[PDB]
Amino acid sequence: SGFRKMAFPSGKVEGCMVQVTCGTTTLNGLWLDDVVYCPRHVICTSEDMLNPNYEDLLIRKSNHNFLVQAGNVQLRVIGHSMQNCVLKLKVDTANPKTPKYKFVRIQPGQTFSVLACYNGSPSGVYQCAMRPNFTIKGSFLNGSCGSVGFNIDYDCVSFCYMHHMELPTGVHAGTDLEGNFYGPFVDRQTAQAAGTDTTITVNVLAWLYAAVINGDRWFLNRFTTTLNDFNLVAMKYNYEPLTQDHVDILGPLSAQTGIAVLDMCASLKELLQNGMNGRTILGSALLEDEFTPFDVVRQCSGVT
Amino acid sequence: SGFRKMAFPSGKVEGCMVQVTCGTTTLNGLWLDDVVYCPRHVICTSEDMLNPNYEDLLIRKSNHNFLVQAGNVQLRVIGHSMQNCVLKLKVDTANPKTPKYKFVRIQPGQTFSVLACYNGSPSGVYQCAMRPNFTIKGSFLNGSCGSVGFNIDYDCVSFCYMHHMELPTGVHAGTDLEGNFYGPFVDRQTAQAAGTDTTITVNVLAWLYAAVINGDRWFLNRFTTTLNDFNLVAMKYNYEPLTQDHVDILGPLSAQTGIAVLDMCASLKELLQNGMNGRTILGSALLEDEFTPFDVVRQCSGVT
Ligand SMILES: *C(=O)c1cccc2[nH]ccc12
Ligand SMILES: *C(=O)c1cccc2[nH]ccc12
Repeated sequence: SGFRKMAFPSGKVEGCMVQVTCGTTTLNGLWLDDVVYCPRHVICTSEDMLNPNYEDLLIRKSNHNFLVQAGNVQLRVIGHSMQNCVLKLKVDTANPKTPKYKFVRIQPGQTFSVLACYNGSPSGVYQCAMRPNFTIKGSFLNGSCGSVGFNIDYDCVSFCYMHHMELPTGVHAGTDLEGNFYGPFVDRQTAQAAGTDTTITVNVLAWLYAAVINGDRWFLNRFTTTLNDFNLVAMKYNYEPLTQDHVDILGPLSAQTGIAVLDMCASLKELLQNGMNGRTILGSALLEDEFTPFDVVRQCSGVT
Repeated sequence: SGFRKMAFPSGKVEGCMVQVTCGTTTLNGLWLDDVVYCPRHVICTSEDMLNPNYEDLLIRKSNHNFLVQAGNVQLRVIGHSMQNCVLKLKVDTANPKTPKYKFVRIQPGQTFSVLACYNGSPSGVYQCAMRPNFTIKGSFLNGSCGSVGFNIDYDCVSFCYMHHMELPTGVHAGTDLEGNFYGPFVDRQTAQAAGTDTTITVNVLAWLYAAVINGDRWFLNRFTTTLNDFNLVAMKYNYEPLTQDHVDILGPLSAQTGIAVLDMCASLKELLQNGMNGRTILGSALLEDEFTPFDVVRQCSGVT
């Protein structure tokens, strides 16, 4: 028993991290097969970031200008191209540590692990969720750009995120591995305000199921609700509307605990309306929303 | 910016995990050089755990009874010995993935990462603290025994914990890598109640400094306090007494923020006395105590 904000083992990703330098800018790159993926803003100076013309800036760069280092060994760059907001640096050597991998574009509410890196070296790993406003609440300092988000299914690493920037509000924006930003964000230093950060209702419910499975049951009540009634309360508290798809996804957790999804929604409704009254759930004093129903099943069953 | 409960990159430890089976019991082992370390309760049946005589149970076991598997390859056991509550299985092959390592016995209040494993396979990584009552609040299911806790300093892995058991209260107990339990716990299925789980005051203060560094400042007040006055409040709230050693350890954080340690203690005192009033600090609605002052500096500076 016990329930923790758990990240995937980072080893498969650690073997892919490299350092990319272009001019005076150093960030991280992801080396998979004979391609190194990195944010295209590696070609910018802090001054260029105000209004950069990436195509024009890239014309002044040749293969020899991208310095790619894996550990202490230099990789030879034999090609470069820009795909959306990422650069693809073709190198002459396939990464021998390349795991089985996929590039996936995740939906808001889905979780992933981040391997924070600096100078191609890993500093730490933590679990994130893509927020409904397409930002992530990470831990990234200057030099962390190019650090990636991923999920692991047995031996396959699904890369879903690459770090690009911090908004003036302290939240983070990045792209999928095709270089398309999540949300409306652009790789420019301009007024980019994030929209409403709503709570991921289905994840909160999944975490309430995890609480019951791990012994915390004080919040269970004698009530039930309907999807429409619950959603009226969810609207009031800036929670995402719960759908029948969400109810269906919570089916296995409902089956394991014997608590019907709508009964758990009524517990959640009372928790939103009355608060925790100084109590905690799974060591938290707020309703946690960065565990998907898949994460709860995975952690509660011990999938490796 | 941004502050997360971050674990160390787990790759160096992933390469050390193996599966150990003895009879019908399968748990994890740690393969370092030509020795595999695992909990001695691998030789027990669930029935033996009530009152096990480990020396007598071990007499009935030979080298060929300990099945050690690294991935899908079988390791040959050429010796076995019991050191305290761990078994040391000498194998004929040195682990080629052995990192630079140390075995350290940590003090209560210190943090470490845990690589949860099942059948020698990693499932996830999370950050823990050794509680003042010598338990850890982990996420461990049956089969996770032998999963280890560690810290990393550049290329050296300092192993500090090996998982052995869950107390009837849902908290976890384990040993250092010499097989000595943290706290008064024994590898027996008996009434083992944990003592008072006090809050790690110096860690809470370090996390308050992290909050100020990352933009959350609402809790800063116009007050100061003394070590003795603060400790009277800390006693009342089951917080560990703050010492001058703790103040000294917070020196670099005090210097970086310009907030004197005792002024931060006065903010903490007001937070204990008045609560959060429905507000949050670094996305938490309670005072976080599983970040040491070293963790805060490390994460805020980006050490790899
Ligand atoms: C990313 O790593 C990044 C973003 C902004 C500024 C900066 N300087 C160096 C690297 C960066
Ligand atoms: C540890 O992994 C462990 C503890 C208690 C019970 C159990 N059965 C198999 C393995 C275990």
